[PDB]
Amino acid sequence: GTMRPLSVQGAWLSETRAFADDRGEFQELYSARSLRGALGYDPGVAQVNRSVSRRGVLRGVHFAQLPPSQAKYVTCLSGAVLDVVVDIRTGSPTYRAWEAVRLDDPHRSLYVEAGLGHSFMALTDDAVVVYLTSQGYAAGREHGVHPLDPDLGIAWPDGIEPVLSEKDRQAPGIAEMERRGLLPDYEECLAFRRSLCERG
Amino acid sequence: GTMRPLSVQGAWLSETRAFADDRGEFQELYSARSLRGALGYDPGVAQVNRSVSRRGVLRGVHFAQLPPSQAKYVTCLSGAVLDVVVDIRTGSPTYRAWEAVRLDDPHRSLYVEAGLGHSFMALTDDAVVVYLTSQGYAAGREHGVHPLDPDLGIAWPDGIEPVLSEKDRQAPGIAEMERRGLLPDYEECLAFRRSLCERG
Ligand SMILES: [Ca+2]
Ligand SMILES: [Ca+2]
Repeated sequence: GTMRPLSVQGAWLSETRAFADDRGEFQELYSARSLRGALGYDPGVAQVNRSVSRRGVLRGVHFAQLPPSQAKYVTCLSGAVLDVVVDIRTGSPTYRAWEAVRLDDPHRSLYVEAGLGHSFMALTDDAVVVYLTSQGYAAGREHGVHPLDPDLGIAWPDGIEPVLSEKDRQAPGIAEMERRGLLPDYEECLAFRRSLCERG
Repeated sequence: GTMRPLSVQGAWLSETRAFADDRGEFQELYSARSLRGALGYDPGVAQVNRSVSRRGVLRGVHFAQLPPSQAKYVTCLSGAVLDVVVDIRTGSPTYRAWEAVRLDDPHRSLYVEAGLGHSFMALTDDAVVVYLTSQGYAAGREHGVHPLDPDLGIAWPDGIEPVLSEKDRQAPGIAEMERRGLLPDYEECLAFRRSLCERG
């Protein structure tokens, strides 16, 4: 199994191996040892969440306030979603950049470190996503940026009408969140990553 | 969400809540905070494994050598399995007892602490089980007892022919493992549980 960086620093793609035989398959979907080798730290699992989404449901762009924010390891267990990581970190060389990854097989997982924005859209009806998070979900620490903001310009799938929740529909754009001081700061994100590597 | 003990000390049933709306559902499938409240410790997640099994495939009865053995939080994400926890602990008041739980919905999960034996049979073709484990899988520390041993007398489902791997077919019975000193000791299991509660 491999874990390699994506184009936004802090996002990683994990490709995991299937051992198959006549009885079915075994897969190591998540390995703390593999993550510590790639990242320098074990993110820990405080919560595992599962979300079932109707086709075209767009969940995002969400992030937890830093610190400690939430790091996420995301896998689509059935069906397919288009996952988009967004660099919401002010002062980042790639601030406002995004990258889309198709998660359409259980052997591909996305790791998003603390301080990045995460989103996905369900490409199939009732797509199931599981995600491990380093910190428990807390509504009070949870923030959102509108996923269709033209200031981000995410290329959501052609031909699928997005379905947003009330909360995601009324979410501010990135430029509003920026000037209100509600986005993470890139140097604070880097220092947090270094702190995790030093724990002990 | 609730987490309550089963009939074998060390096995627990977790029932988790679904928040459903027109867009799908959100579920908190695993909560370290909930586990620490029930158990006195956070087991930690070293690995998440996923197994797909043909109908009638019987995986088990498996256990990792104590210590540190492996604690397992098991959920059937799709289809149905019959999970059987076995009290393999010599000196236990319930040594050789077992309990079957039908895992046929993603909102029910079984927690098996370090030192118990775990098994399941797939009731549907291609049933998918995910499980979180406190320690990484290591073949050298992994042991097995034959799941059809009449000395355990597990009531596997009526009308389904069991399909075992070569390794599970050639697995010894519980009485052989006992006299060869390959089963966990109940007082060692209890002392290990107390050690986890004292860590810090
Ligand atoms: Ca697929
Ligand atoms: Ca069901």
